[PDB]
Amino acid sequence: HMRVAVADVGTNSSHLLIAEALPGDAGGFRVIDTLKDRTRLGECLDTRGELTPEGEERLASALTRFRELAASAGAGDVRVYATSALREAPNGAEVAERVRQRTGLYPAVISGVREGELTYLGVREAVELGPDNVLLDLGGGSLEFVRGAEERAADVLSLPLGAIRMTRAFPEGDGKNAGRDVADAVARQVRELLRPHAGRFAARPGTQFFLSSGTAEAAADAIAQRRGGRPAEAAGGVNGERFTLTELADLLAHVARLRPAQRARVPGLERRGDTILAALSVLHAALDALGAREVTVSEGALREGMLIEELAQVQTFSLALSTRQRSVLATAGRFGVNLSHAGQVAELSRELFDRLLAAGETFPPPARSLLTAAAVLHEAGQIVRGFGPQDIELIAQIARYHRKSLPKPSHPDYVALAPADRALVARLAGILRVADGLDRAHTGLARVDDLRRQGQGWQLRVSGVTPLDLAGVGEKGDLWAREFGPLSVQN
Ligand SMILES: [Mg+2]
Repeated sequence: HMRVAVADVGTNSSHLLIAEALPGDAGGFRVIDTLKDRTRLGECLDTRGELTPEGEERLASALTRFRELAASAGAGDVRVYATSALREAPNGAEVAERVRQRTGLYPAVISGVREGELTYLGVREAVELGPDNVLLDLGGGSLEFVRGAEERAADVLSLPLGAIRMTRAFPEGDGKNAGRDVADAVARQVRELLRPHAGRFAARPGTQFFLSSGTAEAAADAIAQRRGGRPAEAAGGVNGERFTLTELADLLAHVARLRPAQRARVPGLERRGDTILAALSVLHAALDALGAREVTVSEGALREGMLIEELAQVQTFSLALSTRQRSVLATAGRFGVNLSHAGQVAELSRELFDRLLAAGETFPPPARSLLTAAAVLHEAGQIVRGFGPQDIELIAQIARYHRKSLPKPSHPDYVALAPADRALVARLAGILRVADGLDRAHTGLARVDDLRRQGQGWQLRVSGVTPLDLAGVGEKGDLWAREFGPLSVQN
């Protein structure tokens, strides 16, 4: 069964999940392995918010450990999403490309809203959600608020209220009440930024509140040990633990009275003494402003959401395919290709093909089928079932197109298709290269919004793309330009 590796790069730490899909095409997975790396990019940002070469080194090291664990488990490629620290760094795009060059993995920045939607799915995989749920996810950089029902987020708000960010924003003095003063000021900042949107996430009869990520997990462990319990490692973690806003307030008042070095010795807060005071003030102030009385902590988060969405995309693509095209996908899988990438390239290829047809481009009847198959097979190294021998030669020549044919036209075994077929191969290859460029970062997120004639050329509007995707289209769209005319890409 399919083995998949997903990872997220946050502000305090990075996380990897390796899992195997469950039989029945039902969108489920079994966990194989998990890893956390204390990357702490938020402590590697200069005054303008740029990630330093030290943070780049810590990023590359995390992604190298991740890539080795995935390879060690047969997972193959690792999809990597990145949140607040890379998102906000003026040099974020340049840093992500440099890290790809050093590790092979590309940390693709996602929006706060998509971060929230995916985190909620991970929470859904770990704890019991009801008809009306509010999730708070506090990281080092940002705080997401998410409201939804039993299956997915309906509303997401992202605010710059992260724990690292707030610790650095409100430097602590050395007085007796210096801790309380930090806690009060952080809470005022929380209310100031949350007041205009709080109604969207406020408690109503029956609302359940949930918390994810490291601060909340540390708070749950520390609160349970204050109730008389053992360290969270017994009971298998803190997943599904509940605590009250009163227990949180009491933990916060205790932390506030201690100096930073004593905070590291509070049970359950041992690995978070430096940011924990501001982090607990954020959670208390935000929950209090929404009227929450009790929370449930979830160990599921962003990486579990990425896995669900990836399996969902793959299995939805596979389900709607014809029997013949499904056998191509199974063949490609046996060739060890990445099925998430192949499905996305084929869906993007169909989208571009269909718009060209709408704008009056002419194609022969089997063109869409040939393009789909070559899109699924494009990364099979072995090959450079419902298809006749001509169609399979066409597919192979589309999948491995080059301007200089590896075998010279005079070389024995050179395969010279008829002129109409030569023309078809290049046009469809030109589409396939543009689609491949749109999933260069392996995010599965790109979408075609519009494709229109622009003089003797074309204008393409896309969403869900990274800087790496946009550059891929520029580099690989030369063939499109030679066959369809100049192509400009937007958004
Ligand atoms: Mg590709």
